[PDB]
Amino acid sequence: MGSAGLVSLDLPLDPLWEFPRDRLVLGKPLGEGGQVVRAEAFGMDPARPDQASTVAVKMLKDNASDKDLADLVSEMEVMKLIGRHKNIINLLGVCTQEGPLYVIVECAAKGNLREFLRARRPPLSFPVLVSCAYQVARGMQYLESRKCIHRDLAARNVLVTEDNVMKIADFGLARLPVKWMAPEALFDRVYTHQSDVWSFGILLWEIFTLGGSPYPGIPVEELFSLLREGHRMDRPPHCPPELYGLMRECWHAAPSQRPTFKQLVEALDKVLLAVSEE
Ligand SMILES: Cc1ccc(C(=O)Nc2ccc(CN3CCN(C)CC3)c(C(F)(F)F)c2)cc1C#Cc1cnc2cccnn12
Repeated sequence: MGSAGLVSLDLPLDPLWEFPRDRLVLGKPLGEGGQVVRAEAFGMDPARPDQASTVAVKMLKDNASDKDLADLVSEMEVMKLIGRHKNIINLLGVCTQEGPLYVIVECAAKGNLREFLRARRPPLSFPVLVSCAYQVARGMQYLESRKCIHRDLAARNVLVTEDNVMKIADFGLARLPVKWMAPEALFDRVYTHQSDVWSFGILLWEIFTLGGSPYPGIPVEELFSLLREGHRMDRPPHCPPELYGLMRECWHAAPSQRPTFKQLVEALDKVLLAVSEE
């Protein structure tokens, strides 16, 4: 029971990824933009065929165009090439043949990182916050090694499992993320790994403000003019200068002066180690 666009595209059966439609029972909605719904999957680990699993399933709406289908097909194929990693949301399967296009991934029980942090504000220990930042750094390092540029790294686009494992995702634009973007991305529309490093800096600031909104008070129209005078966000409350140093390094105007994701993984591991020692 597929749409007119999907029948026209006539996608092939990928034997590594095609999962049976009848072994998937849809449940509660998780997110909207397409839409994400929670589902029960049976035999998603094919060695254990009768074993039940909770998954997340992305799909188009009834009022979706052919361009929206092409984007979801484009999203499907990008996720195949990236590969399995601890800190990327794992593709589990797809449904393409006998109905609407479904893109299946693992369900992160605690939701997105922004709502995770905001929900646990005081009326989250320091090692947990450093672990979050470190894990996102490791995910982005993996992305870069796969020659993959995210373009919209933010707390909303990181998912959190039951065990507080960070899973990098992309849900598209929210219902333009100006406050997360490097100058070259905002102004010249040039996206690189180093432009993702800028956004990681803004994500770090989100984590240690417990899901705070960046540049509070300053409207988006006045932001870019303020950036090229050299102004940046101040050190947030209860944040050491070592972590603030990494943020300011991420916000260097020149991309080459910003740290690499390899360097960010190394620096954050030292902070994780320092907070665990005693
Ligand atoms: C069903 C579903 C389908 C797809 C994706 C998804 O994020 N796909 C994705 C597409 C592209 C990219 C990388 N590109 C970015 C653009 N860029 C230009 C090129 C590189 C990546 C990334 F992880 F690599 F970033 C992921 C997530 C879900 C989810 C879910 C889920 C699970 N639990 C919960 C709980 C609450 C809400 N949602 N949810």
